[PDB]
Amino acid sequence: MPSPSFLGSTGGWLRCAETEEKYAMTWSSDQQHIFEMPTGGAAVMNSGDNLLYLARKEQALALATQLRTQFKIQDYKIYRIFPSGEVQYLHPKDGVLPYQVNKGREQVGRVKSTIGKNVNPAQV
Amino acid sequence: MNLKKYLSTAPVVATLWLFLTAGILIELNRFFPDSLFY
Amino acid sequence: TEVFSLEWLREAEIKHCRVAMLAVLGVIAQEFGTFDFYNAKSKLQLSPDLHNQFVQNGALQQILLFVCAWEFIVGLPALIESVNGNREPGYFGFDPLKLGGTVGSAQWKRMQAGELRNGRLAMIAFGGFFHQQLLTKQGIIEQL
Amino acid sequence: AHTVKIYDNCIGCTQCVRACPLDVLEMVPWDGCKAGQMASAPRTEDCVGCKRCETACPTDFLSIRVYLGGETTRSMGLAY
Amino acid sequence: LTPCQQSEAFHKREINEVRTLENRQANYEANSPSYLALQSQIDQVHKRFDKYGTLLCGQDGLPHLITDGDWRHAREFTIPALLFLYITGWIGWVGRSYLKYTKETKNPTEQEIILDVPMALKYMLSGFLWPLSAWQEYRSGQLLAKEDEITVS
Amino acid sequence: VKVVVDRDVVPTSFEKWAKPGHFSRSLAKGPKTTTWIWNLHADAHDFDSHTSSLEEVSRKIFSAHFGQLAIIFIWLSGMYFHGARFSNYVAWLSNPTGIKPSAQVVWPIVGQQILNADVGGGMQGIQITSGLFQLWRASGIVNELQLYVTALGGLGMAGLMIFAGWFHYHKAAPKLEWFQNVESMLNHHLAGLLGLGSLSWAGHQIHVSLPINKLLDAGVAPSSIPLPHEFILNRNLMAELYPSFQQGLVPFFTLNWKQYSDILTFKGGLSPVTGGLWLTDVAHHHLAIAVLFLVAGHMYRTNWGIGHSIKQILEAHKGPLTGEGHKGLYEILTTSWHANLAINLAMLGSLSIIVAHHMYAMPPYPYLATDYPTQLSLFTHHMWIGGFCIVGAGAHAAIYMVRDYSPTVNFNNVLDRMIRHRDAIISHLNWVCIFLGMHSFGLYIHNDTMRALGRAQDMFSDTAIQLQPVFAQWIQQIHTLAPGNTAVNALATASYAFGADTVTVGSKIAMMPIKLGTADFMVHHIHAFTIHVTTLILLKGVLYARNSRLIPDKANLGFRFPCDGPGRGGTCQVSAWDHVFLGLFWMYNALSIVIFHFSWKMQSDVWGTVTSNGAISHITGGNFAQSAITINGWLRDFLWAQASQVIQSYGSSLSAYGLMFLGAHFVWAFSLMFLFSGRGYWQELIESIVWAHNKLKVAPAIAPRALSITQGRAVGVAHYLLGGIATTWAFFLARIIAVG
Ligand SMILES: CC1=C(C/C=C(\C)CCC[C@H](C)CCC[C@H](C)CCCC(C)C)C(=O)c2ccccc2C1=O
Ligand code: SF4
Ligand code: SF4
Repeated sequence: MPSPSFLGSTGGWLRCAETEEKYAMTWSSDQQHIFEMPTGGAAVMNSGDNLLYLARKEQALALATQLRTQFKIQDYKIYRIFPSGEVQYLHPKDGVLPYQVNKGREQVGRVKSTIGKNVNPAQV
Repeated sequence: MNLKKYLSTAPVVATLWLFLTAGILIELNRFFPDSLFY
Repeated sequence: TEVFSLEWLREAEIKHCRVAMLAVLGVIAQEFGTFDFYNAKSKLQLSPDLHNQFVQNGALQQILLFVCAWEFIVGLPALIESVNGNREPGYFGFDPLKLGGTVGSAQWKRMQAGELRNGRLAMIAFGGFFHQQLLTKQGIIEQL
Repeated sequence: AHTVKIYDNCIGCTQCVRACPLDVLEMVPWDGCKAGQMASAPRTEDCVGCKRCETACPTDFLSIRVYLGGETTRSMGLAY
Repeated sequence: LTPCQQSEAFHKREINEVRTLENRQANYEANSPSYLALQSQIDQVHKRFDKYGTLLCGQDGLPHLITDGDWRHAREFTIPALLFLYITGWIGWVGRSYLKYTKETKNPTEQEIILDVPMALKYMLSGFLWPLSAWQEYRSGQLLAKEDEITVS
Repeated sequence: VKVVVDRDVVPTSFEKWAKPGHFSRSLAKGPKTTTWIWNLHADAHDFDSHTSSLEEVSRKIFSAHFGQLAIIFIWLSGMYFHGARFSNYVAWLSNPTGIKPSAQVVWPIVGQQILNADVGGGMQGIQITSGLFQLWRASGIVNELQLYVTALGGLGMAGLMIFAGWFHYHKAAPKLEWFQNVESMLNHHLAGLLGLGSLSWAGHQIHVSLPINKLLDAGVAPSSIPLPHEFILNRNLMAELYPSFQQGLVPFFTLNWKQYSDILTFKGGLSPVTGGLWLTDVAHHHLAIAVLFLVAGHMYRTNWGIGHSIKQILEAHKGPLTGEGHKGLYEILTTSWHANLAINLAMLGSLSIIVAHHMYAMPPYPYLATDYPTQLSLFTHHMWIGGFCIVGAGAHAAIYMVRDYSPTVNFNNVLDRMIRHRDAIISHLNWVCIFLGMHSFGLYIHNDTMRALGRAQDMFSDTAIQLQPVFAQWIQQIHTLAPGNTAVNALATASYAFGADTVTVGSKIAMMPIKLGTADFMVHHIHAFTIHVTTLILLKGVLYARNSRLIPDKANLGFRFPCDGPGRGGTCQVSAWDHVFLGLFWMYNALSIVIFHFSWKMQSDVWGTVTSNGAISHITGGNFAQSAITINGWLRDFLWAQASQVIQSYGSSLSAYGLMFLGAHFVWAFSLMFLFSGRGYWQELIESIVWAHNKLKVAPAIAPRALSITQGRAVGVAHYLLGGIATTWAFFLARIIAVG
């Protein structure tokens, strides 16, 4: 997919990036613009969705946070596993995490006092 | 009016009082020695 | 251009123009009997360098600088607001001010009649009056 | 990795996911609060533990705790 | 350890100190006014040694003293140089405490700590007889506190 | 170019002074915390952290310019006063050698009158090392009246600048349009300030030189010195002291310039009478600089259409490795007040160092080379000034990527590349630092091992012949043969530090052909090590300030922030301001080693005495021919033998330099309280004291809290530097007075 062009190397051709899981984001980009990578200088944003490679998860979420402040665009980030497993970890509900959703659940939640008592009565 | 409020600030009051305390002691070590009587 | 700054500027002009006039009418008054008469032997004992560092006049100047302080510490708040201090000379002056305005049609602004001219004439003339007599020993060139 | 434990002090003002870098926590409908939201962290395997939610956490004693646990590649935030 | 008016090893230090000062003293002309003040300075030096001789002082020339409470040496500790520190420091402290009592009320607490009306600072002179009155008011401080402290949990 | 003024914008009222923190609404409504007390002063000068209107930021910094300028004028007006009321400059004018400098007296209160150093001239006081007497003698000042008139004339200029910084603001105010005239700004700074400044002082030392040159160097009493106006009122007096003044600006138009050769020369070297550079070479020098600046001050677009401009100049420079090079740099410097400040702090900071070097190399003032305390003090003075300035350049070149850099507005692909291949720049500098460290200090470990081990240092002598007198020796030889050959119009070298075997002595050695050897290659590489590390950490703070690999959302946090938290293994001290905080420390080590090198090597081989039965005998005779190669000699013969001149001074008048010496270690180790502990423990420490404060209700309304995490480090470096300069300040001022 047409992606922004960047010069300066650094990010690409890293063995660790090849052997480790990589992140792939995308954005609508209805208009030609110019933005900045969280790890690079400046680059021109082309029309349509744009797929890039990222080596860190915080790098994958800070770019989405930066895009939301510019214009109003829904963001999609997909997180791939080492072999070839591609799972949708960002927006599995497709609803924005701060806003309220219907699909609700509780993971790792202790409902005890506040000073301590670290024992968990039930994990699920 | 407001100049007195600036005169009533913590640094101005502190420096003014410390000037008084320091000058009294400069004049003390310059004038009479402590008599001290048993 | 601003209000509160030009206030102190025009005030300082007035607060010294009367000082720059009573001093002129004081220095001339003390030397009215010794201006000429063989040029008073180059100011005679009135030469500041001849004075004994103001031995007897120093303790007097301290008293003068003390009383003059509270005099201006009355001038600082009497200017503040119109009431009390400035209001009574206010309607006093308004008695000649009314007649002066009658002579001058609608109002005849007194500050244009002679508040700035007197204020600046006293300052400039006293600045030159202090240099010609107190800031030149060797003339070199004739002064005209 | 790190162990995320949510106190009962939650007000649901979404301060977690607002502050949180990689979205560890998540807002879930709950029936025991004023605003009606509760923070929950399913993706605790990806948590790094940067402790920026305790800053935005309002309560006298914070409502979102993350006790320091083991360290893996997901919790070290390294790109290699 | 003998007193210095009888300690022959102390007066030798006075002679030796003036001897070291004399070489600096004689290089310049005494008739000059800018160096006529050195004789007044050595007069201060001379007028300083005689008072310390009365205090028991070290045989070495290093003049020691007493803090056990011995009534012959109460001047070096107990009475003067000590009690005045306590009073003067606490005249400031209990005055500050009275200002702390009047630190509340309607006008903002921050305004009444920093930007205080100068009148409270002028009232500071109130504490002529702190002792027992301050003890009463400090009792009332502990009382009205009613053990309202921090958690420490 | 247009007179666009916004007369009256901010009124003159004491209302803002009544509110502590009027400059920020965040620092006004909530002063309930001790931390607010420190935030009020930390952000007091961070003008870009208040309002964003550049028309007001430019109208808050040019105000601070005139304010600081007024402070400097109040500072200078007192120096002429102290050298007249209580000093010895007139007696020193008659007798310059036996009378030591002094311009500060003490009072009889607590026996402190021991500080009155016996300097001579009928006046006792404290010795001075500011170069005031040399500057005043080079200015032709003789009588005390000329001091008081200059001081009273300084009061007027000092007052006018206060009434100016209070004029273009509470009274007047230029618009924002008056500041984008950078083209019109360099045309008045390089021609009106630099040009007319280098010309005005040039025209002074041509008519004021003879009261110093053709009079005070002959042997006339200060009372027999004529008046400076008597030379101008009678052109024939200047004509007799210089047989070129008879013409009086007649061959100046005829282009018969050679007839002005009695004051305008290019001799070189020093004068064997005064003790410094020629009094006639500096006049011609400033004339040459003045005309060059009158030409260089006409380079940018005014309002007539001719000349270049910072715009298209940078819009034209390209380059293969640069891509879209140099373009947009105009928008970089014309929009960010900050952006100009780093290049200024960088150039001016290196400038203070370079001029410090030019001080000792060729002494420009008469009776300055022999005055060893003043010379030693002035070099290291400007040395540390430029150290602070260059680190401030890094401090703000780090500000730019965070506060005023955008991926849409201002653009240079050069700066883009500095941030695109940013991981390569520091990688290069890193390997360079390590190579220059494991060897330069590695050789120190090596040689210090060779000595304590035995016969290894003996076999190191042949290597001691290496490196030293191998490089830079031919450069000095070039300068020996530079006059006559490559300088036909110069009868002397650039300085006598170049001319071999040529020694100029005026009862005390002025300059020496600095014969390098033994360990100058060692200390120069210790310098280069501490220079590359300083440039590395500061440039790291510059280009990593925007895009960081660890935390991608770096621009959100800020510049003077603590960190992020215990995550990612530990994110701690990652701000660019911390690269400056530690950058201050490696600059500290750099300047410390440089001042050590300069100071001690001087008396080692340069500074000394002369006798007729022999030749040259240094104060410390050629010691660092061996005591510099190892670390031990730097505290066996250097840091050890100095206690005999700083402590053995209580019996004299140099007792204060021992108290400050031993007391500077106090505040330095006091910095070891903040640079090692953490706010968490200390915040648990207050609440116990606050418990005692809640027991008697003596708890202040302002809730007691610990210092900020960043403020603690700012105070820590403040004490590490203050306590880390006052010791060498007391040391440089210790021996040089005893061995003067
Ligand atoms: C001591 C300390 C503190 C506490 C620092 C404090 C409390 C600073 C105290 C300074 C003030 C100026 C002293 C109190 C004096 C009052 C202002 C009263 C003065 C009134 C007159 C004397 C003018 C930290 O916050 C800290 C943080 C991180 C690492 C180490 C440390 C650390 O070592
Ligand atoms: S930080 Fe705590 S109180 Fe705030 S929204 Fe999250 S769970 Fe609720
Ligand atoms: S532990 Fe760190 S990464 Fe996880 S939610 Fe809290 S602040 Fe965010």
